[PDB]
Amino acid sequence: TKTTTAPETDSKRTQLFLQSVSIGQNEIPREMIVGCTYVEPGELSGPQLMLMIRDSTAYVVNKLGVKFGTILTVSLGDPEGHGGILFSEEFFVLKAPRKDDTVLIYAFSNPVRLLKVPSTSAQYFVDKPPSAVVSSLAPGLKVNADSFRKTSTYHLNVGEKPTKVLQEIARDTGSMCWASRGMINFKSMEKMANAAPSLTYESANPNTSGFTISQFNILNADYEYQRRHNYRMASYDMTKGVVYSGNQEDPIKFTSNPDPTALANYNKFILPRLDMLVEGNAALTPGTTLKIVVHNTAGDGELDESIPDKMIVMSVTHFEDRFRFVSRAQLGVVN
Amino acid sequence: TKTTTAPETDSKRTQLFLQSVSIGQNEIPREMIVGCTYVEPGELSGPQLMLMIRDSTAYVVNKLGVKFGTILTVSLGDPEGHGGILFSEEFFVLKAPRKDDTVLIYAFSNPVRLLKVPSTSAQYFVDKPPSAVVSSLAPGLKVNADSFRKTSTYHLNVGEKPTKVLQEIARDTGSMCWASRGMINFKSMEKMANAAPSLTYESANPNTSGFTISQFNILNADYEYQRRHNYRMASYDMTKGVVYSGNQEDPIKFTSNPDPTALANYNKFILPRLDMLVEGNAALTPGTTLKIVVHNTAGDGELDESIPDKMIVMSVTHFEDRFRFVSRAQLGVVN
Amino acid sequence: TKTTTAPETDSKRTQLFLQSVSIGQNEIPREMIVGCTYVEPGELSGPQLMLMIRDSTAYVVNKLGVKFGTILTVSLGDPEGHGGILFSEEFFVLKAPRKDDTVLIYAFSNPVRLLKVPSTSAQYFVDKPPSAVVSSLAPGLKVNADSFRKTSTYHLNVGEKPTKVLQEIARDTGSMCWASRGMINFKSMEKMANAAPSLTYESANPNTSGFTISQFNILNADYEYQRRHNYRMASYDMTKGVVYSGNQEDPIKFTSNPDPTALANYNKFILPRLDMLVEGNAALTPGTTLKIVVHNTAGDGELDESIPDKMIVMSVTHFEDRFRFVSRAQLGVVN
Amino acid sequence: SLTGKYRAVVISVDDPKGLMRTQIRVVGMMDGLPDASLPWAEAILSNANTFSPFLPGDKVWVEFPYNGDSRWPLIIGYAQDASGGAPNVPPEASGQGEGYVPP
Repeated sequence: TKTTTAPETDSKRTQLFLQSVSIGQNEIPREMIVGCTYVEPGELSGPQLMLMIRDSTAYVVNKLGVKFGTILTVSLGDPEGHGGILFSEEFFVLKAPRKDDTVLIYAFSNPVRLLKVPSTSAQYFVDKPPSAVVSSLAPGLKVNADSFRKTSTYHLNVGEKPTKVLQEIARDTGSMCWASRGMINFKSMEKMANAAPSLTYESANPNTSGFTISQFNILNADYEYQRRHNYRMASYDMTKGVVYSGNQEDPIKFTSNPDPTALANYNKFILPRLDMLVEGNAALTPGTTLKIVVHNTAGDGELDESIPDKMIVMSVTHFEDRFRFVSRAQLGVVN
Repeated sequence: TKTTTAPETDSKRTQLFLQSVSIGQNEIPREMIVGCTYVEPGELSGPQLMLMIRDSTAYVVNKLGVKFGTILTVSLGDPEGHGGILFSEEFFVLKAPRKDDTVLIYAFSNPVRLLKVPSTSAQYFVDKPPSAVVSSLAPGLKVNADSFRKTSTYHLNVGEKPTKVLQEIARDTGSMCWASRGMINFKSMEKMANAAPSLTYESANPNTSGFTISQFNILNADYEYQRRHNYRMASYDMTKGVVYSGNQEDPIKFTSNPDPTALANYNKFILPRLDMLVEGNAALTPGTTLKIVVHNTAGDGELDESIPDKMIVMSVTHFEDRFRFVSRAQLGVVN
Repeated sequence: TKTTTAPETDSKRTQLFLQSVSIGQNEIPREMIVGCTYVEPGELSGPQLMLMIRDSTAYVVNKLGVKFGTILTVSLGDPEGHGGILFSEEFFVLKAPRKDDTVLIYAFSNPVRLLKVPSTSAQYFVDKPPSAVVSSLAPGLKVNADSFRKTSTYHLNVGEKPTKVLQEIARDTGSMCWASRGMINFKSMEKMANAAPSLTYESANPNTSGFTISQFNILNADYEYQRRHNYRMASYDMTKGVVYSGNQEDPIKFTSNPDPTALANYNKFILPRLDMLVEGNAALTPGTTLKIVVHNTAGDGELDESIPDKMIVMSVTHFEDRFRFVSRAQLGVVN
Repeated sequence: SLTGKYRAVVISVDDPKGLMRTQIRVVGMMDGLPDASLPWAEAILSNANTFSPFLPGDKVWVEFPYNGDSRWPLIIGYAQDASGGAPNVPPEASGQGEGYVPP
């Protein structure tokens, strides 16, 4: 049995991003952790974590026994900084080498780790709505969905991860997936283009009422990502013949599912445009829409028109060292 | 419609290698370009270009609109240096990221870019001479060929580049291909071994009447390239049975075309031997034959016999920074 | 004909690891060699060698003619250092580029080089004991084996290396292979776990009677290697049906050989745990079992329990520069 | 993705849509599934306008031609097996038993 206990009163200290780390009901002293890297991706690759812990006395691996299968209780938040959010999650340890009186811990989120396990036996869902499939595959997450229309058939073979079927569902429905902070998310691509922004990020403006960007990267390679999606889909249906979908002046490519709705959404994605580095905002999660204003720092203060007004967040990386808390994001536009 | 206009009289300045860059009828000031890298390969991978342009005022990408599909008019030459040649070519831009108040432009040659486009519909040439196939595939280049003997059949499927068929023709005929300076070249391998040199390159000789090599690399790995061509070809022909070609003591390998002339030329190539760096000669193009003399710089001035007398140029790279113009070449010998 | 001659009396000098190098009956002066790297792996990838020879007068490649097919006679040993062993081997040169008045020679062991040659014609062994197959494939090495039980059938196709069949035999028998110092070795995995150690390696102990470790690496990633072997084997047999072997709660995977003894040994291997760097011991060969004791260097001198008492050597690398002789090893445990 | 051939057993022949298909179960991979979830397979005919019936319990070779998709299998032909101690061909052509005795 597992008992839910109250937090202890001996933890009087407040930190920047990483608040406390515990193994069961025992606490690793926080001053011993010198690194932290938390990554929230924009697809079903799950949140990741990496901790660098200074261990000169041989205590973390020797006496605590940290190896494959150790469950960490990590409290992450920022109740005083730019974004006052606070949450708790559980992580599953994959490996932890020890070098130079230091230990590097590689961890994966437990609810997604359970989704990244190869299947011992095959499961087939015949003529089931997508909601039942999602609930049966991942019965531990809350479902946030708005783009489920029809019913279809899905197959999960032996040795395949359950994440493959979820990604196939996303492709067939035309939505964006990411599992973070106890939820699994399906959000349509057509409705994302018409969403109002929530935050404002400005550059070269010191009288701004929003936040500030310190470094940013402009990507002009839009063909690099559109090259793979420039095809005309075709497939065989036993009662209709050959079914086409897409443009008329592109090369042909064959798939297997002869479903017009699934064929229509086969070529939808998000095109990355910009990478930026800010001063540690913990409210930045994938799916967020921001307003970006960039001024030039020489010549005559001309605005840069090559950066669109509204952008969507795709990937977020938070990083804390022993002195500073930083965030990095990748922004994109719906095709 | 397109109009052919006269050059302007405001361009009074002469440079080392890069003379002028224009977008349509407007000129980018030459002093703003700080890098230039022009590459002429020895196969049908086309000439390439890369320009680094300093843009602190946000002018190149913002107001000129440089992205996928921009056509640049570039004038390259060296009318005063070691080789007095001058020519003009057009380039097609693929991508142009902007970092640190700088823009990096990646361009491809337009006549070859048109040859590197996937085919929307399939074309088959049944019992056609190679000249008709080459003229129909690339109707914009002058053909320079000497190794066409017979007629055969070629196939170009959906989604395949037209360059594949040209490379297959080269392999079946036993020649060397490269498209540079408005021409497409097919030159036989057997006649290249008996060609007289045109230039002389010497090392450790300060009284030479030719040019001088400053750095060079000796490659002794002849097995690394001969490993892939050490096979005995075999194929099936419906009226003859099994058709063999090649040596008698090598392992067997199956192909599909049962043509004795095509089978005989399947294992011909050029073996690289030497890499060298010289002081910016603009007359070095692939297909050139040079005479190389190398003296030793210690002991007793003994000649190096490990470098053959006559070599062929395979790849050429020209590079200009804001102070110096340099060239690099790769030399080889016909097997 | 080849004549066996006596060593010359002009070689009065004794070195650390590399004693002498000769090409036929002529000697390369030893003071000209500035590098040496000898590698003994734990599988049939053969011993390797790499020599860096200073050649400013153009003598090694020019007048001696060192290229593909040169046979070197190398005397390696350590008759005075930690391990007093001495032996002679022959090496086969693959390539030797020359840069910056220096030559790098890449060599392979001749008895194993003959085993890494693609086959011109196919050989099949029908119902033969493994000893006959090993003797016929490699008739130049002494066989050291203890894990041959049954008889079976093996196939070697055109273009395949003879090493593939030997590795298949090792997998079917459940043993460990490595060819070093004139022998080929097959040693069972079950009997290796019960072998007594021969040497003792200690850390943080200056009053030890054995040797000393200067640097060591702890690997805690045991899942990285166990991931590939977590399967339940199945195969088809015409007289029995479907034959299973292995666990009961793992995913299924199909192979072809329906032999229960071969199926049982399909998932045996050695799990690496530790890497260490010592002061040049020439007695360290794969297959050796050592006793390892590690003390902590801070806190209270606590022993590290995360390192097992007995370990097996998997890979060994010896390295000599112009001042120091060093060894590196990789240690592991039988699953 | 599944690319090669596989051994299967015919389950049923009553197609709810009527496009002359049969239900199959691959031996080893589709073990433990209810009979109501197994996919329906089509066959390669020998000639034009000919139909060869399938009975439950037969052994066949199955391959997936549509990009390795397991939802649309294809039946190639019958398979040999000797799990019962004798081959599955008539005993007149093998010699493992006594066959038909005409009057």
